[PDB]
Amino acid sequence: QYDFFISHASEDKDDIVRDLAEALRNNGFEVWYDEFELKIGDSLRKKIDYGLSNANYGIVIISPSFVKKNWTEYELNGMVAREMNGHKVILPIWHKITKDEVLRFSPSLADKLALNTSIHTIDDIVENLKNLHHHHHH
Amino acid sequence: SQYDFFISHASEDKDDIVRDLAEALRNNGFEVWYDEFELKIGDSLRKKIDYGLSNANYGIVIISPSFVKKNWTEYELNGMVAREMNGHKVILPIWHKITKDEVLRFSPSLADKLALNTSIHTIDDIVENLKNLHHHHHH
Repeated sequence: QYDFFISHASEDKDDIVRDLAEALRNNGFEVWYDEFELKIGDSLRKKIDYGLSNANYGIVIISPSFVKKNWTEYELNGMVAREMNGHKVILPIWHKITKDEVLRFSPSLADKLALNTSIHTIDDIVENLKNLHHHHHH
Repeated sequence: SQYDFFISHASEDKDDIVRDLAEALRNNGFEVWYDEFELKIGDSLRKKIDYGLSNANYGIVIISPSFVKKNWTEYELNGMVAREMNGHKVILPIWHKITKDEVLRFSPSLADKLALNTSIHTIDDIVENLKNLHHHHHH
């Protein structure tokens, strides 16, 4: 049982996904991601289910490559609503995306709490995820 | 011949955000100039801005990865963002599909400078901001 998995479209794997995983590991956390890549066809709920069974939290990278998979509102609302051990466990991070793109392809996400790599450095993101982990697992 | 806005940009952004923002501003009654403001390595940011302001009220600059990876110097970027005309700041940066880490790596002086951001602001939000600004100074 580990700390975070990172679900992502393939286009984000070698850049923000790898960099975020590295930074979390350098902060004592166990983080995996490769098998949580989402390809056209893959089931978002199944991927999240596999991840949350092994890890405390799922990070989901909300990039254009992600939202253009045309997930349904239910798929997306269920994702952000997931709870485990008595708290929210899915952490969306907007990445190289416009609000207009979110509203076009994934409008249910437009209002849901998320980090945003245009506003938050990797260090800022790590500090936020640390604080959450500390508040829940100690 | 006068325009309300000119839009400076890297070529990578021309057919996407630049065209979309220009179209929305134009639909909302503004005159927008952007065909002469593609930026490339070796261009003088100061001379390009001088030229845009010679026939436009405001310059918009698209702060995307393609823009910042042209490696502008701090003096060039500080001079751009601080540019005033008729007693007020006239260069309007808009961050677009960029990370804060990329800004700190390639253009760190921009990290603390006031800007719109297309991950936070829809094109309609941007147009509303620019409409209110332009009206205040040019009605």
